[PDB]
Amino acid sequence: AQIGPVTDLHITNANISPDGFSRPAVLAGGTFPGPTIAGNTGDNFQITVFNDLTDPSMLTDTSIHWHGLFQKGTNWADGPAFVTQCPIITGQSFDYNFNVPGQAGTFWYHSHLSTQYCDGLRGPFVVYDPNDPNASLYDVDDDTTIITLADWYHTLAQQEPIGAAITADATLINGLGRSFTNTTASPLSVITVQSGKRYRMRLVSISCDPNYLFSIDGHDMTIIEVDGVNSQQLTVDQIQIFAAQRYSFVLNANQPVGNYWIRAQPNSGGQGFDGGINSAILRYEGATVEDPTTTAPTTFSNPLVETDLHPLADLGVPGQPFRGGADDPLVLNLAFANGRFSIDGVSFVPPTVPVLLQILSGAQNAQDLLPAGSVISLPSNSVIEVALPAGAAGGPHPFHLHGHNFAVVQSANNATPNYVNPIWRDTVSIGGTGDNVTIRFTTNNPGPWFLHCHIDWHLEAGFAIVFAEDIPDTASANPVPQAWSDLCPAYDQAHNIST
Ligand SMILES: *[C@@H]1O[C@H](CO)[C@@H](O[C@@H]2O[C@H](CO)[C@@H](O)[C@H](O)[C@H]2NC(C)=O)[C@H](O)[C@H]1NC(C)=O
Ligand SMILES: *[C@@H]1O[C@H](CO)[C@@H](O[C@@H]2O[C@H](CO)[C@@H](O)[C@H](O)[C@H]2NC(C)=O)[C@H](O)[C@H]1NC(C)=O
Ligand SMILES: [Cu+2]
Ligand SMILES: [Cu+2]
Ligand SMILES: [Cu+2]
Ligand SMILES: [Cu+2]
Ligand code: NA
Repeated sequence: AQIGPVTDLHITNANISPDGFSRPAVLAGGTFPGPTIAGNTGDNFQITVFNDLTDPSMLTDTSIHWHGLFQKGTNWADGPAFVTQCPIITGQSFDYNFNVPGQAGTFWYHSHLSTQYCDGLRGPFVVYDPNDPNASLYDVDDDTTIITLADWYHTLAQQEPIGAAITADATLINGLGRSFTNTTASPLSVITVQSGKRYRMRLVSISCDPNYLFSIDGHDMTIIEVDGVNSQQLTVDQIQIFAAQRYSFVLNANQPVGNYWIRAQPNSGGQGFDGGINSAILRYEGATVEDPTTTAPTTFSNPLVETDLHPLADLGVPGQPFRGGADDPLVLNLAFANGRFSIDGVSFVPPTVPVLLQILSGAQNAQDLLPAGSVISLPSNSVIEVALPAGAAGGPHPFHLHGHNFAVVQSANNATPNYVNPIWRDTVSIGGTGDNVTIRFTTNNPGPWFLHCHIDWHLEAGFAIVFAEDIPDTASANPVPQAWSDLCPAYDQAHNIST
């Protein structure tokens, strides 16, 4: 069952074996992935998170981010540790009480403390639209049509060297899959469809690192949503999905009744499908209960290309139709050396006092904010452009901005900008050497918003900055509850920190 929009959520440690190998984990709702949190557009969500963690090897503190939800007027509920809150300590709970006006689509939730989400705290978050403009394109849209793609590690995250190229041990599709080494024939996930019906498949990358080449043998996929943003229909036979991205696609169950492989090939770790790695099963009602015998093509003739996507609504692009044509045009210098990433020459290391609390206590320019050089102020009611030129090691880097979605004016692997009708989204691959992926948005949401690579190992190694949007209005726009004000005193007392 789905839970929400008002629900408790317990965070616990438990052993799990999603690929046949047992290890301890950090779980929401006792499962991997966690339960789907759901509601309708405009609803009040009140997710009371109970931190019941006791195993220090995966951290006993926690904090949860609601990925892609704008949090307008509720910056304190966004979740990134040391940006918008101190962590919740064990044996305590915290009500994330916010609203989702003007958003409907496919999201997710995850730990936003250190690399803790890798250890298991990740699940889907769906905001349905009772008047969805795409409703007539499918028959079925429910918990059975959500498809999660996850990387899974045998080594615990806090034992991964910082700045290292860290590689997974299994791909999990809906929580199940087979290990790349010592492969055992452990259970594969089954997605069941009825011949003749059309399904809204909600494809969610809950990855900590790899991107996946996703396809379904014999089937094609009609994209209708990108990171929460409704799209024009685009039919493809393969989707390359980067960490934290989401797509909805229509699956027409129009092939002969049978079993078909679902494939998710990561860019690192095990290559291919030997032993049923990187695989799940699409089963038609009435098919024999057996593994598929289908083949992938050698090459995919209609892969997703990001410039082919366009919004369903007339969203346009803010600003003027040329590079630098914005009120506040930025170019970030994105680099890596010696195990650490930097942005504009500064490697991100989380501050002792969360950025939001520094601002509520009176610090009101970005040079007064800690970490020094890691906070850039943005002016209010202004068009912002951010160029993100690639080349830093460990690519392709999927950059994500909190508090906002953005027009993708220039995409990976294509030097031509689009100032007319690009897709809007919240997480974007910045591509390869020489690319100049560029995003635009308007600043109508006061508060400190994290900008970072969503490969969690890279974030841990410093690949982040904070946009302090409209510092002067942050306090009036974001009144804080007493329970939020209590978090830093409790955390600092528990950890013997003076501040
Ligand atoms: C990416 O595009 C940005 C503009 O959005 C380029 O920025 C210019 O960089 C040069 C130096 O390289 C400066 O003289 C300008 O002030 C910058 N802003 C402009 C022209 O609007 C940046 O060079 C591009 N990077 C790559 C790798 O192509
Ligand atoms: C490279 O990106 C550009 C810009 O998004 C794409 O150019 C558009 O192509 C569409 C489809 O033919 C035309 O309707 C638009 O007028 C083009 N816009 C511009 C500004 O040129 C281009 O198709 C992409 N290249 C590839 C190989 O997909
Ligand atoms: Cu996220
Ligand atoms: Cu986010
Ligand atoms: Cu990265
Ligand atoms: Cu983040
Ligand atoms: Na415009």
